[PDB]
Amino acid sequence: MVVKVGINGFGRIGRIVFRNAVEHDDVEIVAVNDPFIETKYAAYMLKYDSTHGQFKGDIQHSSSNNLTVNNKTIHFYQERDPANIPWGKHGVDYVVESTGVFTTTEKAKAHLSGGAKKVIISAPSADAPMFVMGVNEKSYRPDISVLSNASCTTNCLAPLAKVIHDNFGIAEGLMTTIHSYTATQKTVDGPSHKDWRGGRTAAQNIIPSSTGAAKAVGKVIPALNGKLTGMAMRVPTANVSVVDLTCRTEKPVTYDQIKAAVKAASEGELKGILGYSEDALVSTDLNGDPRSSIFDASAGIALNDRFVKLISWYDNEWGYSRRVLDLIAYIAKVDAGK
Amino acid sequence: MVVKVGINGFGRIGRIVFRNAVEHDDVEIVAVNDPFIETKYAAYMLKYDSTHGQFKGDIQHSSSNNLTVNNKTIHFYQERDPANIPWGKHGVDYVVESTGVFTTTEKAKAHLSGGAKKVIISAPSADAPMFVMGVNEKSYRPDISVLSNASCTTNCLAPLAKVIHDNFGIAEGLMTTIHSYTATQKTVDGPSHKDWRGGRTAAQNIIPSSTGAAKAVGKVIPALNGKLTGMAMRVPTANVSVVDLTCRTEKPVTYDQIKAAVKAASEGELKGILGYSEDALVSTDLNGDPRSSIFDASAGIALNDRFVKLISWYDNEWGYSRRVLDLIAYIAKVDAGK
Amino acid sequence: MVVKVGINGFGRIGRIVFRNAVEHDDVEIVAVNDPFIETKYAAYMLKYDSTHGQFKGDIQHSSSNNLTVNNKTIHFYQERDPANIPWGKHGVDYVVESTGVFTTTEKAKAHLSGGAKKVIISAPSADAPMFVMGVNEKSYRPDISVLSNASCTTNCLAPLAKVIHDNFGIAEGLMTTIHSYTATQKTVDGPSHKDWRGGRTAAQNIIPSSTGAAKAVGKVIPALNGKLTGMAMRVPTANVSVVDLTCRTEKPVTYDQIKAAVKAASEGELKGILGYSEDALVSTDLNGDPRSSIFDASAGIALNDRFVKLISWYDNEWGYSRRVLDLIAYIAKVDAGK
Amino acid sequence: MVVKVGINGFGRIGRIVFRNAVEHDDVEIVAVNDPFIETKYAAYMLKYDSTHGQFKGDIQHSSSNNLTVNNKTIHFYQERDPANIPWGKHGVDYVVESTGVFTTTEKAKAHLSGGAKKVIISAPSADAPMFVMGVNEKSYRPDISVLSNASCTTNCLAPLAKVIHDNFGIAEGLMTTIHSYTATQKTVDGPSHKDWRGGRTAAQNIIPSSTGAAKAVGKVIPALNGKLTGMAMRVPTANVSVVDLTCRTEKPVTYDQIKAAVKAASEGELKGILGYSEDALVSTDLNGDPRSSIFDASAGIALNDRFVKLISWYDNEWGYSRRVLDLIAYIAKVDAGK
Ligand SMILES: NC(=O)c1ccc[n+]([C@@H]2O[C@H](COP(=O)([O-])OP(=O)(O)OC[C@H]3O[C@@H](n4cnc5c(N)ncnc54)[C@H](O)[C@@H]3O)[C@@H](O)[C@H]2O)c1
Ligand SMILES: NC(=O)c1ccc[n+]([C@@H]2O[C@H](COP(=O)([O-])OP(=O)(O)OC[C@H]3O[C@@H](n4cnc5c(N)ncnc54)[C@H](O)[C@@H]3O)[C@@H](O)[C@H]2O)c1
Ligand SMILES: NC(=O)c1ccc[n+]([C@@H]2O[C@H](COP(=O)([O-])OP(=O)(O)OC[C@H]3O[C@@H](n4cnc5c(N)ncnc54)[C@H](O)[C@@H]3O)[C@@H](O)[C@H]2O)c1
Ligand SMILES: NC(=O)c1ccc[n+]([C@@H]2O[C@H](COP(=O)([O-])OP(=O)(O)OC[C@H]3O[C@@H](n4cnc5c(N)ncnc54)[C@H](O)[C@@H]3O)[C@@H](O)[C@H]2O)c1
Ligand SMILES: O=C(O)[C@H](O)[C@@H](O)[C@@H](O)[C@H](O)CO
Ligand SMILES: O=C(O)[C@H](O)[C@@H](O)[C@@H](O)[C@H](O)CO
Ligand SMILES: O=C(O)[C@H](O)[C@@H](O)[C@@H](O)[C@H](O)CO
Ligand SMILES: O=C(O)[C@H](O)[C@@H](O)[C@@H](O)[C@H](O)CO
Repeated sequence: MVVKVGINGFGRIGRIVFRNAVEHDDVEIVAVNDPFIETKYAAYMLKYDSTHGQFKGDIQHSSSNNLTVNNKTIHFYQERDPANIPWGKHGVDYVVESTGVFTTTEKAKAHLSGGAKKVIISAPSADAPMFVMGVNEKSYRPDISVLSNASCTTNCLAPLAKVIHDNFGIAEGLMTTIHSYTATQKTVDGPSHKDWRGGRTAAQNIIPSSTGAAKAVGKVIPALNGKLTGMAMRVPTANVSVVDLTCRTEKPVTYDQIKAAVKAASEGELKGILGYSEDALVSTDLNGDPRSSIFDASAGIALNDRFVKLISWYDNEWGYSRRVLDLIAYIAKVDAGK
Repeated sequence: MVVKVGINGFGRIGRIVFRNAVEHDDVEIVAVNDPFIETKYAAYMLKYDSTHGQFKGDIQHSSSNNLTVNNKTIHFYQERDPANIPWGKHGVDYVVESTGVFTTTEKAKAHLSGGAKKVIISAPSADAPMFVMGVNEKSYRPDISVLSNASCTTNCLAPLAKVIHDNFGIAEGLMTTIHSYTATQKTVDGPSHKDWRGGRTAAQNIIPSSTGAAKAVGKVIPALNGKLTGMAMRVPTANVSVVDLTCRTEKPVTYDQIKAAVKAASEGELKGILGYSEDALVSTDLNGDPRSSIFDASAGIALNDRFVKLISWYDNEWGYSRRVLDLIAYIAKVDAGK
Repeated sequence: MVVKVGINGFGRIGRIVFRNAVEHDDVEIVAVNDPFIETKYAAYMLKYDSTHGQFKGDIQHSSSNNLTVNNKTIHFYQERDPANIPWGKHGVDYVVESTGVFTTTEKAKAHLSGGAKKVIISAPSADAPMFVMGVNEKSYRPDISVLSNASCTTNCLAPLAKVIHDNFGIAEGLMTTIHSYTATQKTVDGPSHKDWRGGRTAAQNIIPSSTGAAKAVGKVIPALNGKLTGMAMRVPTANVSVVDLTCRTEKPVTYDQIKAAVKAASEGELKGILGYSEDALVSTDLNGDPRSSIFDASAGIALNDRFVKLISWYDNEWGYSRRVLDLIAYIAKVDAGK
Repeated sequence: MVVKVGINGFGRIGRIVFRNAVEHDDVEIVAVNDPFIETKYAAYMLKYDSTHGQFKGDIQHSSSNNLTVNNKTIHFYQERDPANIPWGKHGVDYVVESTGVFTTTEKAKAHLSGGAKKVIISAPSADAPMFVMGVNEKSYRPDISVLSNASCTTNCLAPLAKVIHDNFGIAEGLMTTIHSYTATQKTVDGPSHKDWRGGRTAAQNIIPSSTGAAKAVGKVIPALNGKLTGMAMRVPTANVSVVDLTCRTEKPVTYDQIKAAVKAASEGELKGILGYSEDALVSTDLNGDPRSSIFDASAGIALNDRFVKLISWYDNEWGYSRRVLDLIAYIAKVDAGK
């Protein structure tokens, strides 16, 4: 029950994974690596958060490169190469790979040479198996050393798509995610040679963007392979995003049957993963929501019994970070006594 | 060729209609009414615009309630009741009804008692006939005294829907407009009892909202009646919006055939109404664009030869205001020698 | 110890006063009046807040115009005229006047005819006596029926000015408040004939504005009468503001002596009113801060031992609302057994 | 009269210098270097600007690394080391150093080894002489090879300070610049270990920041050495900033005398550098303004005849870029026949 975890990349996801982990007893963070964030600086970035407010616990700078958070010691490193991080020195079993620059199996596996046993990439991967809690975590096997928790958008769309497909079938679906800007964007028009639109002033523009999240649902849900795709629109909010899923079902279904199916799943097998609301929600109301997907019943609309537009919110930082921790706890039980 | 026009409601639409009218010779603005905007105040609101920059022409405060703009005199009024506006005193033939509070035929017809001959409501109407330039203006008849130019969103969606339906048929379509906030929204959480979400902080929220624009296309294009609906997402930008149209076609069509059809229309019968671009556009690039609908070829995506997502921009202020003036000029020729 | 309070104007201040009152046992809210907010709508505006997050307690719609919040019944009214509010029917002793349209003694006194005993205007007043907790509340006398809690800015500047003047003397001071936009501003360029700049797009502009807050300090601190003035700059944030006080002292003083004096007061007589920080704060870090004034030691700067620039934050909604409740509790003890 | 100019760093300043240079005949841009911006990408970043709108001229991609802008060929390079840029190959005499990473004389002088004769650093320098057009350009001597155009803020404050000091004397002054965010800031809370506050979410925060601009005025105006300092507040606007100068004069002066002195200079020796307005301006009204400093007469305020707060706007991108070109043209005439 003592799951020792390390974090590589103390950014938005790394710090919010950290914040949720230290406020609970299911997982212990023992080590953090980030070459661009010194230990005293890390304490400040943890204490003060523009999006999620001040850290509630207690923080102390104990030694040169240690922090004491809630009477627990955490060692910090500044290694640019993951192979140089001594995870095994402190008994790190599971590493959260949240840098954004080690998303392939060949790069992420460098944590294993440092003593780590499992690596969980906090992003989609070109070749590592992807998992979405509540959709396909039971397909995990203990022989898998490098895994992916997919993207925030996939974690929003896949639980919803599972409910719709299981109950009424998805013949075809097209998705738009209206998505808050992120750390990859620019404050003013700047270089983004791999994504020209993505370099434009983040808080002044609606910015079309590509995403693999809808195609990735066809990997976590194989029966939907080739039946979903979509795109993204980056808009001037700093956090919280929303999925807009236009799909044609296989069976006739009313919008009230869709609502009831989602509400049923939200209270049953997908409790804590898929939420259901009928309130007049706006994006700030979902800031800090721990679910992966919050279905907005009153925002969607149906054209007919076969063609519907479904709206589901997600805090792209908070919900996804909790899934990382949920995934770590799940595979920790499988690797031991399941 | 001397079309004398009056404007009721010197707001976003009223001032941008005014700005585009006085910078051309097709239409003469002679009178303006707004009880909440005095004449000296009107000069300042015309000169300085947070969205479209400074007025390029010359402005003078000639008398108590007159302005001289580009050597032309414009009289201003402060009447809360449209029937008390003496349009006929200065020969006003066509009135732009841009207050937002006289959108019914029974209310808008009050301008006729003041000497006006035709009223053009700058919004959808519950009962006045709606027109979209490039789609159904030829259905106008000179016996129509009160008419509507529909909404900005309908003026974006209808020209695009006409091209798609004429070439490949629209079996069904679902639309989302990612829309800049407007004057009906609130700076901070405030009362909006007719639209609870619409009262929430405008520049901090993604705000789902209802819209009749997609159903209204079925009125301007009768063959599409009942085949389109949708919703809106208000986001923290001050101007420029974008339509996201997910539709199933009647005939197999590739995305390249869709691009070519739109580009063809943009250079032919819909020139100046429907635009076509392949550039890496973001919303600020369309600020000041005179078209009603700018198709973004590289932002859309197709799932298959029958299911596509189409993206089209519109400056919800500038393009719509030019259509009002285009509509006035068109019906002025019909009412005289067509 | 049972202070029965009513609220007129269920807006930003009215709802945040309400939220802080019901979460404590010093004051009981029993009645609320707002003609533009129905009872079921009031529950939604209380539950969801774009700035301060979701309401933590429990909310129920008990009858036609009653809410049950934390097992306490609150009656709601929709009266445009304060004299028509039956405060005395439910034993309302103190009324929070937070509409913004009854700031004079002659208008605010209308609550007295409805059964209320004291009225506290949540804004500056042209003639009602103004009070700032920690500065001059001891000058209150039980014969005063209509009083003002001044403005948020005055509540930030006055406690700081008191410390500086008491320790080193203020010979002269000039203040700028960089202030979040508020409900009086517009989402896009709109009519504001009493303040032309104030009508311009709120979240796209730095907007100079007038303020009486610095002169008002000379009323709450009479020795500073005529020695302070200033102005405001409205900027695109939805909450939290900061005072920038440039002053010449009467005695030579180093910046470290200023820091120590403020820190001393923050731990002594001004505890809970004036805060002190040396951290690298930005505006969101002060969201929800209960103090009236949080001195930012590392942000200020001194030119010499007589000329200094002092920086102090304030949550213009949260801190001010707590002062209203603090003021009610103080005068309730004076009106009874002091 | 043929001044051949090169640009190092095709960013905000580099592109806006370029845009203003190619639209005039005083200066010819012949070469550009930026390793992170390819030639085809450079054309797109030039054509579309989120802040200053679309480029008005004509752009063509002529060869592999050439652009044709207004029938003029411009060669582009991708060299990380300035010494590897072959400026002399195309006759580049003057180089605009606008990368932000070569601000010292020892680093900026690397352009000289590539064939360049003069280097103009588009920022303050630790050791290169700084110049402000209209204040001290006549102190330039032809033996100076590496020079600085100071910062945008210094270019706003120095012309104003010169007028005040020349007419009434500045005994002491404290400055705050309310400044738009820039490319050095972050879209969301990110690493900024040299400036902790500067890493926080740019468009959601008021962010205190240090600046040397006020002390730098004491270098361009030696008589003011040690009499001015100040700080900055970064706020959520993408462009346009404003200086707030609180100063004590040496002689009694009314605010009307200050207005008249500034207006006089704006029409005389500082024409085109210092502007004067009495209109109800907000920040967007100054977007694209070519002046270095636009005095806002109605926004400032005086406490007494010796203590005043002065407000002056500046487009931190557009005005500063024009000064770079003005400085190049000035020293080009001095280096030849003055
Ligand atoms: N932000 C979101 O909403 C979100 C949601 C889901 C997944 N993700 C994914 O999580 C990853 C991180 O995203 P983010 O928003 O937290 O980014 P971020 O930029 O906020 O954080 C990345 C962190 O990595 C650190 N880092 C950089 N190079 C490093 C190295 N060589 N070794 C160690 N640390 C290094 C940086 O200093 C920074 O602290 C990306 O793959 C992203 O796509 C992001
Ligand atoms: N803003 C857009 O993007 C947009 C686009 C298309 C259509 N429209 C429609 O145009 C109308 C106006 O929209 P807007 O954004 O310009 O609104 P706005 O609030 O900016 O302007 C409305 C104007 O009407 C004036 N007014 C109010 N009552 C009046 C009265 N009794 N008599 C005369 N004038 C009066 C107001 O003072 C204000 O100047 C609405 O119907 C709106 O839906 C708006
Ligand atoms: N917002 C701030 O930061 C702040 C800080 C300190 C003081 N204040 C002062 O508090 C007052 C309210 O400010 P706010 O920001 O809460 O405004 P707001 O517009 O958010 O709220 C005002 C409320 O008054 C209600 N109201 C209007 N007319 C009414 C009437 N006749 N009877 C009853 N209720 C009525 C409105 O429906 C609304 O709910 C103003 O005087 C303001 O200057 C505001
Ligand atoms: N932005 C303003 O308002 C402003 C005003 C006045 C002065 N300045 C100064 O101008 C400089 C640039 O500021 P900016 O806002 O344009 O920054 P920016 O980040 O927008 O542009 C900097 C450019 O430099 C390029 N670059 C980086 N390394 C390079 C290298 N080794 N060789 C060549 N090019 C390289 C980058 O790719 C980028 O295009 C800074 O010194 C800044 O302080 C900025
Ligand atoms: O799946 C992915 O790649 C991401 O989650 C993606 O959907 C978002 O980060 C963004 O909106 C795409 O630009
Ligand atoms: O057609 C309409 O009603 C409007 O144009 C509408 O689409 C927009 O104004 C908004 O996005 C809907 O809330
Ligand atoms: O004292 C006052 O009048 C206000 O508090 C005032 O300072 C602010 O509301 C605003 O910044 C001024 O426009
Ligand atoms: O002079 C300087 O250093 C800069 O111009 C400076 O004033 C601004 O860039 C910013 O507001 C300071 O953080």
